[PDB]
Amino acid sequence: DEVRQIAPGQTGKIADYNYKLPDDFTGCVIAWNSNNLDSKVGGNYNYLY
Amino acid sequence: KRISNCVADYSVLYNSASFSTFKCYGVSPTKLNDLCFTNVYADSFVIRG
Repeated sequence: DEVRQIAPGQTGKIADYNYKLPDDFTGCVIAWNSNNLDSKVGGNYNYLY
Repeated sequence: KRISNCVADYSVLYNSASFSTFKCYGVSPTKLNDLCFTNVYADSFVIRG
């Protein structure tokens, strides 16, 4: 869901506490699902925010 | 429902992650706390996604 907060000019808890982009961002964003790589049935709590 | 003669703290509403969609079209949610209105009309309904 946060993959939308990533884009420039956005706002939110992710955009206001941990990771924030600039308004004039020039670059490229790439994203792919890694559920099978980094997800477990018991809960892969290694990822925090 | 007409809301009037009160103080609205929209910060808690924005901070609630339970909302899948939130979009303000004439204002920004952050500025809402600092902006006073004449009267509000909360219209509720259930729709298909």
